[PDB]
Amino acid sequence: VHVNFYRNYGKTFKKPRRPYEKERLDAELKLVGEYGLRCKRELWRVQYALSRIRNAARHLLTLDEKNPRRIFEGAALLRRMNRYGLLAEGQDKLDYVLALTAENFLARRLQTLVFKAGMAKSIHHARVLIRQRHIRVGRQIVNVPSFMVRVESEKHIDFSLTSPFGGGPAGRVKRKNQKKASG
Amino acid sequence: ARGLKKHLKRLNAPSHWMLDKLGGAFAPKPSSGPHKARECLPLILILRNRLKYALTYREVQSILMQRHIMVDGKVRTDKTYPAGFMDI
Amino acid sequence: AVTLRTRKFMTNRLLSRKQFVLEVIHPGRANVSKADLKERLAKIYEVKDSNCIFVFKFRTHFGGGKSTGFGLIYDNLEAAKKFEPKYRLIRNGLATKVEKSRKQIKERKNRTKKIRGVKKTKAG
Amino acid sequence: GKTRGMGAGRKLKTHRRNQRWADKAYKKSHLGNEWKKPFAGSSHAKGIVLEKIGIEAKQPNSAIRKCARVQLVKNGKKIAAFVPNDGCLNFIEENDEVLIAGFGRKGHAVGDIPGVRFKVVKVSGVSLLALFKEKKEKP
Amino acid sequence: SLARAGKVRGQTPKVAKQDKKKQPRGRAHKRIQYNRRFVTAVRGPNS
RNA sequence: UAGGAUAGGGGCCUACCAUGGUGGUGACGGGUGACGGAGAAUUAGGGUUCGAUUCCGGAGAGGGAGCCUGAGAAACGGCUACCACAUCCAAGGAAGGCAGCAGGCGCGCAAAUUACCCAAUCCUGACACGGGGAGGUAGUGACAAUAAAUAACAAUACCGGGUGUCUGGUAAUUGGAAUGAGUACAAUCUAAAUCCCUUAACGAGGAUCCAUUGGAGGGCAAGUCUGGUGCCAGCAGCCGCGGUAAUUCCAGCUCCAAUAGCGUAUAUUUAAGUUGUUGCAGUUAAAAAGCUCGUAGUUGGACCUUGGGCC
Ligand SMILES: [K+]
Ligand SMILES: [K+]
Ligand SMILES: [Mg+2]
Ligand SMILES: [Mg+2]
Ligand SMILES: [Mg+2]
Ligand SMILES: [Mg+2]
Ligand SMILES: [Mg+2]
Ligand SMILES: [Mg+2]
Ligand SMILES: [Mg+2]
Ligand SMILES: [Mg+2]
Ligand SMILES: [Mg+2]
Ligand SMILES: [Mg+2]
Ligand SMILES: [Mg+2]
Ligand SMILES: [Mg+2]
Ligand SMILES: [Mg+2]
Ligand SMILES: [Mg+2]
Ligand SMILES: [Mg+2]
Ligand SMILES: [Mg+2]
Ligand SMILES: [Mg+2]
Ligand SMILES: [Mg+2]
Ligand SMILES: [Mg+2]
Ligand SMILES: [Mg+2]
Ligand SMILES: [Mg+2]
Repeated sequence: VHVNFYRNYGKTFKKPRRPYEKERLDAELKLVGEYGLRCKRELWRVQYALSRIRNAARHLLTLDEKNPRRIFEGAALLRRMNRYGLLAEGQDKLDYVLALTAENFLARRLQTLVFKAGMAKSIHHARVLIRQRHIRVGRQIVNVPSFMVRVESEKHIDFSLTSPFGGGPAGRVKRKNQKKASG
Repeated sequence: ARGLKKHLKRLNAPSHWMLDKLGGAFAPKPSSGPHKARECLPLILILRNRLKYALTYREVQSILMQRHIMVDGKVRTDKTYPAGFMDI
Repeated sequence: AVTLRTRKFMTNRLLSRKQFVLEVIHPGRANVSKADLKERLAKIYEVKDSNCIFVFKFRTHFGGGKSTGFGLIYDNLEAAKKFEPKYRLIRNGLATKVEKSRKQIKERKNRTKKIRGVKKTKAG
Repeated sequence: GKTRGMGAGRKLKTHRRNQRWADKAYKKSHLGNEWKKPFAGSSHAKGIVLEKIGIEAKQPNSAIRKCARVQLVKNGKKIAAFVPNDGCLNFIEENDEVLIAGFGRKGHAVGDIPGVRFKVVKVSGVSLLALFKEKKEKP
Repeated sequence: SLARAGKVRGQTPKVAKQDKKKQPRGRAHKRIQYNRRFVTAVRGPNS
């Protein structure tokens, strides 16, 4: 026996049924363009996660109100949404979470928040800065642009101490230029 | 098949032994004893996995051989002795 | 500077030691060597010698500036050489490494299991 | 029409069991004849090029399709395999080593080629695509 | 008759590949696609 | 019924007796490219297909049979015999069982190292201590799967939208900064090594540190551009294209889709309300038996506690 065989594993995107449709292609390209993504997979996985959440919520809403197997996970789902900055404080019902959409999720990505916090000149500059180890959430360096930030950590994104943009020594380009100008 | 089995697979262990699935291929088979081997907590799962006294299947022995464990008013050395309910 | 923080501390009287999870905050350096860390642990825990301290299973956190591992402190060196695996004694120079091959030993065992008597050792 | 009694489960089950046989796909799969085909339920096969032939395309088309008569090594059956990608008949020689695959319609003739259900995929351990694009040379 | 196999490909004229700058890859390729189709698109892409 | 045998019940076997036992609610027999299950894929629901493989149960050690020891075996990394292979040999004899690990031949469309270690999980022995191809570790690995680089910004030149200013877009143009792929002290990892994580020093401008796979008539997103061929060569899953002006073949440019993934072949889930219990059909499209009777099956009129509170 190999114990490593017991590790669960799964897939995170689905691909569309009809591959060549003009309106869907333009919609997806529009979203990719101003959300600074890399391919249609980065958006298909967000759609997949949102579909799972919506299916769970719809299954919950089909049950009777006085059913504990509705109350408990309804509270849990609303707690997760209010924790991730998706649902507002004025939407505390299971019906509002059915109205969620993909741009709600894409608005909470670390790249999107870095761009909207004024730290990046553009949403592509934000992704470049994230992947170059210049951004720390709380105290932890993050170099994953898909990092979904929570509300309590929204006030801690800042350039890292090691980063030249957060008080670090000059990079090899600047140091090479100083070496050239030294002699 | 032709006789008794001396091995217990981790996935076949009792549920109340909350054992990490990727911790190994085998679980400690409880020895023959007072309790039914499915409602028992072997000594290996006491000095380990419940107390941090021992870290491996090498220091449970290193402290049983010192005769440091006295279950039900008697020193016991078998690391898979089945302490099963209300045993002191 | 470098700071050390011990968590999940426990005085194991059964094995006569103290075990803890050790966290090193080391900004400005890649890591802290176990040799450079044993003296710090001794100076902050008042251990007369430097051999009863065993630090292992270290790991640097992603991003850097932090490391964690496990540590053990022994009341006596004689108690230390009674409970640890030999390899940890080797790491601190408290034992000697024996150079041997398992397959060679199995070769010899199979070869000499056919001879009966004191002549087994004669087949060298 | 249908038997709607609550006690009529056996009648419905037996009727459906009998009537599944009129299905073309079900009868194809559950008759067991798929094992008597040359591939014997295999995706690909291997063979020896017996000869190089051409077949006139069916009407209203007019062309000569460069096929190849080959013999499978797993059961000895002789089949004709298409050779696509113009100029790829030159790569095939006599008594040569080829890997054959189905043509695409699951045991049905594809295109205007009369009675050809296989296409040559590899020759002498090299793909026809690599030779056609000059990525590889025949050994 | 198999003597005419590989006729047109063998007898076609040969023109070498051109030389050009490499296109952006990954995120930048989608960036330029979005710019070409939404930003500066104020009717065929290969007219 | 009475014994025999077994650890023990029992036609399990023996003597005697009786004629019973199963079957259209499918016995008996045949096929299975059939080990059974937990489960897998696809799933509006119902469903269809698969289930050799790491968990549970069973069976086997080339094929059958018989048995010793032992608490436990009809054991094969135990014996005895026969059949089939096959190994030395001094030709009198002797020894065999990889469906264990690694490896070889063969078969094939189809599957990796004759490596290290008991450090972990556990098991076994007289035993804290030996041993463990169980198990773990490294090697090969685009089976499958996760995250994710291949550039970002400014100026200048050119061109747009809200005479003018701003906004926005392209240039093997000009600048600077940023960084990891790579290399490498070092420490850490590890039973010992290695990978990762961390990090001195070096490391990007055509940032050559050069993205690919399929297509561009329709289905189906993208060319009635240019050159070649001329019902030939070929393309084409289907419809179809090529007979001197080819939007479909052979190539260049341009463009499109997915993108470190894509194409092709088989099997089967959806699509399929084209298997229809949910939920299909039967005048003419395929499909009411020539007609009636008829047992099993399926299906069968109405009628019998309500006031009565309390609660
Ligand atoms: K009996
Ligand atoms: K025994
Ligand atoms: Mg077994
Ligand atoms: Mg009897
Ligand atoms: Mg009799
Ligand atoms: Mg079978
Ligand atoms: Mg099975
Ligand atoms: Mg296997
Ligand atoms: Mg099994
Ligand atoms: Mg057996
Ligand atoms: Mg065999
Ligand atoms: Mg046997
Ligand atoms: Mg064997
Ligand atoms: Mg065996
Ligand atoms: Mg393979
Ligand atoms: Mg073309
Ligand atoms: Mg179109
Ligand atoms: Mg033309
Ligand atoms: Mg119909
Ligand atoms: Mg008619
Ligand atoms: Mg009719
Ligand atoms: Mg009639
Ligand atoms: Mg009635």
